[PDB]
Amino acid sequence: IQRTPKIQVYSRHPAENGKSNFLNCYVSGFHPSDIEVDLLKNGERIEKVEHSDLSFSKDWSFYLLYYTEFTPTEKDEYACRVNHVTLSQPKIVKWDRDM
Amino acid sequence: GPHSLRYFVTAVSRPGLGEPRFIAVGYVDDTQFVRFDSDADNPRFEPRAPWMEQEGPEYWEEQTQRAKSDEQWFRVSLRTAQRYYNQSKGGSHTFQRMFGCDVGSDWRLLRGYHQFAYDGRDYIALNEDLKTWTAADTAALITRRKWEQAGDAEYYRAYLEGECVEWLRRYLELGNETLLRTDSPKAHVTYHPRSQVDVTLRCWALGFYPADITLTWQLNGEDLTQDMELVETRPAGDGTFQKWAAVVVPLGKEQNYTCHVHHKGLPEPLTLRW
Amino acid sequence: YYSIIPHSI
Repeated sequence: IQRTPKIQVYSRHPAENGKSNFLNCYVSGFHPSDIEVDLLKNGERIEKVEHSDLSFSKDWSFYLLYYTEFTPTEKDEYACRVNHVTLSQPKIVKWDRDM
Repeated sequence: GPHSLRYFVTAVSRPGLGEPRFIAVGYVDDTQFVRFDSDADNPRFEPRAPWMEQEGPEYWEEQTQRAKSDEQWFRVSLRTAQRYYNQSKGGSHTFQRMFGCDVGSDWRLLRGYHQFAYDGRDYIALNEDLKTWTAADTAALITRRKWEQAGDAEYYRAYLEGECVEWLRRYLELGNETLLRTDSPKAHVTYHPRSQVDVTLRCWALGFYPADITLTWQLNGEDLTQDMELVETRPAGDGTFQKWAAVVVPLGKEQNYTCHVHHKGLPEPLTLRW
Repeated sequence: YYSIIPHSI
């Protein structure tokens, strides 16, 4: 009856400082469909975030892509914050330029 | 090459908040091209790929009517399922439908789909023969009998064999520039330090289309996966996909491990090392 | 092309 989301935070293109890009948060494999996803810059909710239309996989579990245009720097820290009925508290996943 | 037209339709009851959520999305292969969203400013069937923007008003009007028809019957179905399972009227429940068609290079039908889920579990599915139904439980057996008696399979089969295939061909012409492409993966292995005895090798595959891909690590010829970490294939956001697979390997013996990449755009698979 | 279901489960 319940499936916990798999969360991945990553850039659209390989990230070069000073160059425009898109920061992505892909949440997948979850059920039910209600879910809270925010992108954060230095812990603060980013306003201009867009998301894909709710769709689902062969096993009926849902997936969504949240994304925002950004220009990365060496010091700025980004993350994705997700909450879902399967999570006791919001899960924050940090953007790691390599993993 | 083979191709698919698929729609993914989700309804969600929200008692005490108002009418159910209803959203439908359509895909050609791994490319989304339309949507209908009940929670939009002006709910209407509408393009989500640039090559759909030239279809005329009659297309969007007729498709909007059809989506609104389903919205009404999904509301009814949610209430009926609540009754079938003797559930509280206070809780939120989900009703999903997937349908569409797979076609081979000859562009005739390989497989038609019409299947449904309640609260994320199989409920009832049209079988490959497009004649009979698989019911997932005894509530769905009731539905199966109703739909058998009504002749629903014949109704759906007519869509799947005709309209579904014929519109899939039109979509593949409208989007000939982007839909018929194959983007081979750009792949590489990245080293990172771990332990003092071990190390992480991550095999990356980037910028590929279609989404289907196989990444495997092997140790001197055989295979590794029971602790190899393998993330789900993810969209880059530009119409391509990304995936990685990582293994923990003790130090000095990195040369011993190879990553192998299989993809439609790769005549022969890739063998990669750090 | 979207196609409708004809009735309820």
